[PDB]
Amino acid sequence: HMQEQYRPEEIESKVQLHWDEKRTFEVTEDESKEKYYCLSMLPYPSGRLHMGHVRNYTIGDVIARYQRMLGKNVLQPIGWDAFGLPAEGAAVKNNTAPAPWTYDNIAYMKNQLKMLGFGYDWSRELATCTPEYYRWEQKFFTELYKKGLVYKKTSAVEIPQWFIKITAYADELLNDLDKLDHWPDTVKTMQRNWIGRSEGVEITFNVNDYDNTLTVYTTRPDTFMGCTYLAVAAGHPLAQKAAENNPELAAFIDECRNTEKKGVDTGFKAVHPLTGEEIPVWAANFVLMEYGTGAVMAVPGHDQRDYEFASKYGLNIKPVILAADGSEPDLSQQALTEKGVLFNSGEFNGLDHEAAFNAIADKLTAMGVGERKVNYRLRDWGVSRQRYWGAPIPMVTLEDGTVMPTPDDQLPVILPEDVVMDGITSPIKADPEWAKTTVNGMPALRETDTFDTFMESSWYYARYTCPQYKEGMLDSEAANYWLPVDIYIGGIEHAIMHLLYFRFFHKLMRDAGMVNSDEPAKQLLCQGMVLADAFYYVGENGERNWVSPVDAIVERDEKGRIVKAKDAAGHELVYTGMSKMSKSKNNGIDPQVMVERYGADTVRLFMMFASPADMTLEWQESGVEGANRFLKRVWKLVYEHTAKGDVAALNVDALTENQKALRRDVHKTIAKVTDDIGRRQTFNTAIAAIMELMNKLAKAPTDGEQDRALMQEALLAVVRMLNPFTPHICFTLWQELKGEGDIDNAPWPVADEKAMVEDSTLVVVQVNGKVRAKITVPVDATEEQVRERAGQEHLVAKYLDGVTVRKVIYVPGKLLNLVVG
RNA sequence: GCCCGGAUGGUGGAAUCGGUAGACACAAGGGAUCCCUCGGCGUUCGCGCUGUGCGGGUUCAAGUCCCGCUCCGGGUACCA
Ligand SMILES: [Mg+2]
Ligand SMILES: [Mg+2]
Repeated sequence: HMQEQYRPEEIESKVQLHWDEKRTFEVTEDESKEKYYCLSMLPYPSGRLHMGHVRNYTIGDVIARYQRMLGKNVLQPIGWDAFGLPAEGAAVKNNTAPAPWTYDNIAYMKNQLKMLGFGYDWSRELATCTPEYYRWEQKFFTELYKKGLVYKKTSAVEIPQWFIKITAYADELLNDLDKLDHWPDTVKTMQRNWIGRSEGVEITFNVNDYDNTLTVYTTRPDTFMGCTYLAVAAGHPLAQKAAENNPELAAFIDECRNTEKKGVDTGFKAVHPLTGEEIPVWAANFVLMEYGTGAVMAVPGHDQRDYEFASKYGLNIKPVILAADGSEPDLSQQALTEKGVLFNSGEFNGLDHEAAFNAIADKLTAMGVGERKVNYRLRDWGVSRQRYWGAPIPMVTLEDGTVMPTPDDQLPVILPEDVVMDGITSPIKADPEWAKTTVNGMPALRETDTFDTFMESSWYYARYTCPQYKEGMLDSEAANYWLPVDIYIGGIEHAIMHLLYFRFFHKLMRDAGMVNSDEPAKQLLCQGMVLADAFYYVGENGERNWVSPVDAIVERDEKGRIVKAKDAAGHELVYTGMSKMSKSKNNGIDPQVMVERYGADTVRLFMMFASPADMTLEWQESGVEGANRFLKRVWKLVYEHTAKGDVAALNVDALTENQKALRRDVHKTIAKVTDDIGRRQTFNTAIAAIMELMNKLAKAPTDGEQDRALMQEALLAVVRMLNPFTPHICFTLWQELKGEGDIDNAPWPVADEKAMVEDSTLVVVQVNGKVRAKITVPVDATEEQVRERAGQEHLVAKYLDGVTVRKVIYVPGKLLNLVVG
């Protein structure tokens, strides 16, 4: 019989074994079913799950289990972003090498994920550090090279690097943000600003005693009459020409290479092409040599950086834009930034921003000293690292100096895993023999740098669709069946790195014919951070010592606010509130400890209950114990119910009004929970609705056969509704209730419309807008019947005593407001 | 600087379409693991006044819609 006591330790590993043995969450490309691809950002194998992993993957798993119960064919994959820096650190610190360390972390973390009962298709599990994964990005990289999308260049970080031409897709990456209605605006705005398409004008100046011109780039050509000096990047040819005869500038250039406004007068004078005036050219620290032309016309009255530099160096500050209210601006403190009507600008006075922009661009073009120009903040993607633990770059240099891709017959370029790290140099660099190779029987040197680990995370989501496919990077039929990802769950912190790279890589894959869609993921859900209480004491040395909130001993006033805290050693603690988890504040909570203390189901439930998915969640032991206690109550109710044996069939027509009202609450809950999980994604309020119903069901009668049949229906519905959140307990309870088959394949409950119909309705009676009663009336009562009933309420009548009803507002079956005077 | 979120009890937060504010849970307390009570003030226990950051507006009716303000949280920029 059913155990009386709920014991996660006797239930969770058994259900988990069942899921592995039956391969419950393994899926194929079944065209007779509607697909749903639920994806969570894959973990780095650091060694132990953190609470953010737990939140992220619980959200994914709730969604994946729900969509299955709706009858979809659901892919939920997991894997390991396994290359990267931290393994080198650890290898050196320990007796070891990056690979064994990494494989150990995977085993450990994998067992943690299974202990949490995330329903992954384990047969699609990938580790990005294996040659079976990385060979394909090696081959893809050679293809990109052949398409003209990859090149070598020396650059600052200064060293040679391999670049992929992400700028060749800048406009698509920008325009397609408008297809991403189910991405958060914050993420979209971050990518927009990162790409930074800029519409401006290049303007060329003649410079005295300089046998060249100087070209600047501006987005505010409308301010050109306020240009009081030019500034050039430290690395600009003009600055380097002047430094020939200028120690000060020479010194300044050198400092900038290494490295608050700073500059050196170049001594050169440029001629403003419209005013004829001579203006000074400075070399300045705020001017990036790599963007636009490496030079700007400075307009200190209207650019804040130009303002600060001009004040510091005594340069003229000229106003040429009116304030919003039409008034000449106050530039005594700072730049007037806003676009406005021109003054102090000759023939352009009175023009607004757009008119002035175009009039001045037009003029300078006609004069042949300017032209419209679009620039982009986006730079090409440097994918080269001088680091051991990553996929080797499949390029080779022939003795004659020809750089070319590694022949297809030498892919993959295997990174050797059995190495000894000396801590300062890559083993594949330190050994001069590794780079030696042959290409067409001519000696060749193979590349020794490895890929940026963003390389692996940029396409893993697609490889999951066909992870054992050996004929290519993607099996396109499989990929096009699963893709695009339906929901991608992970942090907002990846907004302009990975979240941009994976869109870009998707498009590269489409354009290699490998997929037939434009965007990799339809919905992006960024889960909020998990916070914990933070405490510290000040030692006798004046140093703050942070004390884990587990170890804090708190005391509270009679309304429960923390008023004093100590640690065991008796130090006085300062409470800093809820903060981001961190080693430095020492407030990290170990998910493994809570799983072992309360069971996975308690942890999962708490995490989904405590806060909306996209808001920060405040971890509280209090809350977790609450969720645990709720599970015991569910267990208890089902224990009591099943003790009493089978149930007769529910007779829906013969139910009492109290029975009808409970049954209506069951089905209204089904509908609210369905809407909340599936449309609104408010998982907290879904769980709240289940708790609310469970409270009612614990108070319902359970003697009569009808009461028991009603309870059976309710419990079969509650357990299914709980299942995506707490599936171990729900799997087991489902059997105890004698539900049909495994709960993982049971259909999501659907609300019975007949069960939800009401025989009465509550009407809120107001008098001049103030609630004076709430009356229950027949569901189809007429407005005059409702009125009559409201006047019979003494609570209302006593506000109708000796006053006149001027009018009435009535919302059928909801509200009657009697307006009186 | 600009991009957001947000501001409702002692706490975390609900309120979807303007119409019973505070669901659900924690902390309380205090009763016999279950039952109840729980925004404030008063209460004849039926309710009355008051109440969603501040100030106005719209409306029979505002947490919800518009107009200011004050305060908070988190991103993010020498890209001209
Ligand atoms: Mg010249
Ligand atoms: Mg408050």
